[PDB]
Amino acid sequence: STTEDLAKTFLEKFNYEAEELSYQNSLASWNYNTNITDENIQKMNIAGAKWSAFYEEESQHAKTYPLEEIQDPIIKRQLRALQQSGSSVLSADKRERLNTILNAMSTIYSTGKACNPNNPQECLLLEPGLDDIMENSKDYNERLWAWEGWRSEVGKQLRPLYEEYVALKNEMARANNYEDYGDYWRGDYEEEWADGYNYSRNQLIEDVEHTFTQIKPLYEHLHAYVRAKLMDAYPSRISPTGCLPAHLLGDMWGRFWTNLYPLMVPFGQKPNIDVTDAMVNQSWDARRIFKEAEKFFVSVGLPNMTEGFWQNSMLTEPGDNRKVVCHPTAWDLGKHDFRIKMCTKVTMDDFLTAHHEMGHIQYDMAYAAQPFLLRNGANEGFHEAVGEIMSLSAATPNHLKNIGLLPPDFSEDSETDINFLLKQALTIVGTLPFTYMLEKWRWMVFKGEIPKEQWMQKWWEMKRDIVGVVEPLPHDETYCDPAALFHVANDYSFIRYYTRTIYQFQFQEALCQIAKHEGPLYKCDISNSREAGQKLHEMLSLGRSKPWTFALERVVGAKTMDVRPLLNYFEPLFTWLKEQNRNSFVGWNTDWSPYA
Amino acid sequence: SKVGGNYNYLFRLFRKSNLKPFERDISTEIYQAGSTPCNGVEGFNCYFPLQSYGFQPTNGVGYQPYRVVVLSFELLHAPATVCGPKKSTNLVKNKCV
Repeated sequence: STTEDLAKTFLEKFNYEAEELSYQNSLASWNYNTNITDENIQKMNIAGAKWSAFYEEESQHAKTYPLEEIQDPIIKRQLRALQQSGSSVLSADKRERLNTILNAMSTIYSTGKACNPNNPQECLLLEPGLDDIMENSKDYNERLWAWEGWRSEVGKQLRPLYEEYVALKNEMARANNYEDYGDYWRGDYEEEWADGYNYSRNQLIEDVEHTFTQIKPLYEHLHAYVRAKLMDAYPSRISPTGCLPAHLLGDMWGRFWTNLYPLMVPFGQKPNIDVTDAMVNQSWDARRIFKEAEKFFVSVGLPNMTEGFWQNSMLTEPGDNRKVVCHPTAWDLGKHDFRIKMCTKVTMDDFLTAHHEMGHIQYDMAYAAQPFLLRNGANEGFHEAVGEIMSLSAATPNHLKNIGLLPPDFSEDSETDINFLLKQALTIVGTLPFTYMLEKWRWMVFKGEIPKEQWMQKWWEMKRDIVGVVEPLPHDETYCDPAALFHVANDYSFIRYYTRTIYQFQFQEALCQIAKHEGPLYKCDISNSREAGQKLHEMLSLGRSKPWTFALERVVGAKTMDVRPLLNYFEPLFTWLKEQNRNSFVGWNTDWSPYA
Repeated sequence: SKVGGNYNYLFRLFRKSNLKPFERDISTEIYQAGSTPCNGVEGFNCYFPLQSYGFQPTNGVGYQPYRVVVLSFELLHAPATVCGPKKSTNLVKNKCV
């Protein structure tokens, strides 16, 4: 007897019992971060430990289940994700050493504090103070002490720890039949078994360079933009021929950048859009804005939401003895039981986030009709893009006025667009250098062309050509300023922001043109598109069965992401990148050093 | 559905083959799945189908119960006391009726 029936009944049985477990697990995460009680913590320690038991067992059991005698191809990806040989091929000694290393760093990470110079009593948990001073003001030595210390305590204690972790990860996923730990990470984007649209583990090396060298003429001048957008800052401590110090990252790896811009500003007299006094005068509430969003989505044809959604969803801050943090998120409990959480307070960003979660309600009701082990979108790239399409369209004055924040007597101008583009210029343009740095450094080391001891040094000719940061205190293996942040303190990768950036304008243009709209891709809105609404709702019904080119050719007709929109959709920005720099130095030389 | 966990009631999900119209199936036996024999126990390519509700008040609309009653009026030949209620009226005398 063939094993196709065996494995499909096996995956269905996993669906049943592991869906009991994962249903109570989604409800348990929900409870855990809404109730903090010791028995519930003991449930997290013990009952939550029952979660990890069964998946490994059938991961080992389905490992014995074979791949040869299967028609109905579906099971092939199932076992590759349910045999999950991966790390289990190697020795429990290796995996146990790395895991107990992770437990050690987790404990010491949970226990961490660093604080003020000369006054170790008004101490500073990295939450409320001098770090916020670094961003709201321009306090140089302040961000020094913060970031120096927040590695000097954490990073030094785990430097041999983290280094052994990384090198032995290299060893394991060299032995993984993959190339290294990061190709083990790379195992996400592989697709095959449909003719013509294969993706390999070596072709992706070159093409993204080409799209990045389709970034590079923009990028090297985008490079020449932040380089130039930092000119008016400091004449005496930064020579125009010099490398800029390390403590201008914005973060502990430069994850956000908008710091020196409002000092560099050419035109900053006009205040931003602030309507908080009007909210105080009128006193709207999230309940009113909730049906506001509901009827806006009705204007594009979207229905209401059921009872079990919100009879557990608490929409207000609890306070009292029930301590709950105010980070809003979108949740799902499964089996026709879906639930959401937010904190309520009058804010335009809170309204936009509520729209984010309702657009997500429809947009991930998209894949609620698939079998349990496959409930996703065509690939994982459309996700962070189709998530924020409508919210970013609402960032334009049109929908923000349709929600009634502004009076009708306001006339339309193109100066609004020019300074909105300018504002995005001094706000958002910071992350892509580091993003693609980690992406391309990842692909080379994952194939093996950049070492670990000269990580900083090779990342200096680079970064003097990426975003301009270099140590004034050079780092050897003792001193310490990468790991002051939790994200890359836990070793992830950086392709998703590139995917979002180039994909979102492609979706807007394709929706515009199937809806028969024309214009620039900053002005390419998807509102009032019912005839493409059953397309936009079909843009959200794909599955995970086909290679990405089939899904593209169906939803939009263009099989690939387009970077001619990168070189000619920036044609105005790439020029405003030049126009703002037409009377400024295009370049800022890179040879002087602070410590000589 | 009861609150404290409805592990009393049970579900059934599997059988071997197709079935004729109009019969009751109460099969709870081990299913032989692969080439290896089962001998009536879970093991090498073997499976026991039965599971319980375990209902908490949280389960969703599709998995919330919908009592379906199939009123199967099977038509055969009887006087069939059960046909339907009959009404009546009041009578008037000494008139052409």
